[PDB]
Amino acid sequence: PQLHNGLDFSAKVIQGSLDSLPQEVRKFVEGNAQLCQPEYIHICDGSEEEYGRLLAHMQEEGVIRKLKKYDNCWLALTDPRDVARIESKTVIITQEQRDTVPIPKSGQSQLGRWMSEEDFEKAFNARFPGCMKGRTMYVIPFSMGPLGSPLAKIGIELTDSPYVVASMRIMTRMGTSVLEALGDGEFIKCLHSVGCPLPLKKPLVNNWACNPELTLIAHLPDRREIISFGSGYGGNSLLGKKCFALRIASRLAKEEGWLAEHMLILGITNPEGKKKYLAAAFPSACGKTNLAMMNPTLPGWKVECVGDDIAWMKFDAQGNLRAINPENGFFGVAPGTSVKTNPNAIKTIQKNTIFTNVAETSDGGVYWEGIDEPLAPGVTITSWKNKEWRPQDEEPCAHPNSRFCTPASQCPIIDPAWESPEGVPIEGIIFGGRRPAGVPLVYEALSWQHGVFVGAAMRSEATAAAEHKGKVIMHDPFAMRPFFGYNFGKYLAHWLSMAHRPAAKLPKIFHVNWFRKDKNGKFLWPGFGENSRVLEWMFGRIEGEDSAKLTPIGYVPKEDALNLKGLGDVNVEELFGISKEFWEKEVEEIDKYLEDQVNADLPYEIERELRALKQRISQM
Ligand SMILES: Nc1nc2c(ncn2[C@@H]2O[C@H](COP(=O)(O)OP(=O)(O)O)[C@@H](O)[C@H]2O)c(=O)[nH]1
Ligand SMILES: [Mn+2]
Ligand SMILES: [Mn+2]
Ligand SMILES: [Mn+2]
Repeated sequence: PQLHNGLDFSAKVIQGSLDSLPQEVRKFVEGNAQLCQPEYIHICDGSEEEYGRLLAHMQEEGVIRKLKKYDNCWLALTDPRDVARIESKTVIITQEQRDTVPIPKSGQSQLGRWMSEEDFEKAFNARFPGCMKGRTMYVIPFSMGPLGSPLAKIGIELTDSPYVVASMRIMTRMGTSVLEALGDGEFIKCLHSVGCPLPLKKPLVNNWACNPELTLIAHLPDRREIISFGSGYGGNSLLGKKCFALRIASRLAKEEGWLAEHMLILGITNPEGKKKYLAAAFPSACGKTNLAMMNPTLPGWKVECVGDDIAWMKFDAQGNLRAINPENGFFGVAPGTSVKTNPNAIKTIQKNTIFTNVAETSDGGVYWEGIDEPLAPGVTITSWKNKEWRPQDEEPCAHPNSRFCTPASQCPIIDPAWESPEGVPIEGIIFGGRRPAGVPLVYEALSWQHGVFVGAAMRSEATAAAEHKGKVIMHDPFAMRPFFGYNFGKYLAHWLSMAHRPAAKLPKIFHVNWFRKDKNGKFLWPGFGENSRVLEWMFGRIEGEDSAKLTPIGYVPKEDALNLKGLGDVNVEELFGISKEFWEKEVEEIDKYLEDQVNADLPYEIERELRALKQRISQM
């Protein structure tokens, strides 16, 4: 016991019991309760009633609105400063700096931000003492991946924001059963605070609590802890998504020998009755969600969805590379999602969905740019800035990074094996980014080493996901630039090593580019549902059909290899053109980038592929 009673927080528990919590679980709660000083402690159980009283509270507090037009849908407008995933204030703390990033040969590193325990201890004590003063601390027990699944991991998130608690219920498997499964096992320690203790010294915008000045998202892989402060928007507050399942998981996978990757997983079936699973890694806002729920334009072809952001993969006993979706919902970009682009999306977000920073229509509906849908006469739109918006203004009605949060189970084309703990065998890996010119529509890798190189050499123009602005093409190897959990050189090594495992069935590797333009500035490829035609060519190359043409960068489709029926007017000349003048400069940037950023931790095989390609391009 104790001498007085300053350490027994039982009297503050409004739901739950610290006596029912596992040993090292209760210590984690009480320790931080002492440090953050919350007014109440709410031990979540994930029940439908709990989710009810949670929404009502947020509504009576002025945080979220009800979209009367649809079944149980809610809007939320955030502070205009807390609108995206802050990549500049995301740090990983390890003892030695090399464990996190390779030491640059010259300038600063682009593959992560490292911070010492000394620097972090000072910044921590300047943020968390008393940050939950007057708020409720929610104890979220959640599971990444199916319960009882092998590659499944359990985490405890503490937060003072009911906006996180509700999202986590959509995005993860959160409740009481997750507590009884953990028992005395190991768990990830997640801590989150909006940084607005009461009384409010800073007036809030749109009733959105957040402290932008002090925002910090820190990772301590050595301690299995994630500590986020100030922000409360998606990737910053859903600690089980980017912080856990990608950064922390990547280090665990390296240690244990599996893979945690920023990739979608889709299964595709052909008219003959054969079905194959593919995985695609694209940067943020570049095509993953639209592709994972694609409505294909080719007859007799079916595409089911397993996940659209994170994949955990590992070689099974038979040498098959199996993958699972550790997430439980979809956290996609709203703008551009219309009945014509992503029709499967429209069928899912119509219920139990939490929209954030999208526009509201006066009849209780949602509206965003590119929705391609006429509104009824007399229907008025309120933008995400909570202002009466007309199409005559320049301000877009919905924020570019505005999101929807819908459960995966509601998807009409949900794969009947996405909850399967055994996973799905992966027979192909797809890379690509937003390349406005130069890169052909699709090509195939020449070997496992070349393929790993293709992903190391990914580049794309700056989209609207982090804080990058302008039409600048930057490097994003494996679409994982903002999510590397350890040294990128050893990351590359970890991938090349999969070729050494016994009886391994390595998948093919492809690179696509939907975003090529002409001299005028027009997309040479329709895309979206028409991308099914490039999936048909990949399905055949996996079966081993001779429809490829060797080129200085990889196998490209033969003449008359693509099912282009229904178009014909498409310019194949410029869509597959491979200019020497372009690739001679591309390798020059890829060379300078790898020599400077990866420096001494660059495996030799990747440099061998760089040389091999540099040569084949000069021989033209
Ligand atoms: N031109 C073209 N644009 C696309 C295609 N797929 C998606 N987009 C655009 O890319 C944006 C983001 O797509 P999304 O799938 O949400 O990217 P994600 O961040 O990987 O999930 C959308 O607003 C679309 O307008 C495509 O095949 N072609
Ligand atoms: Mn997505
Ligand atoms: Mn993502
Ligand atoms: Mn090797």
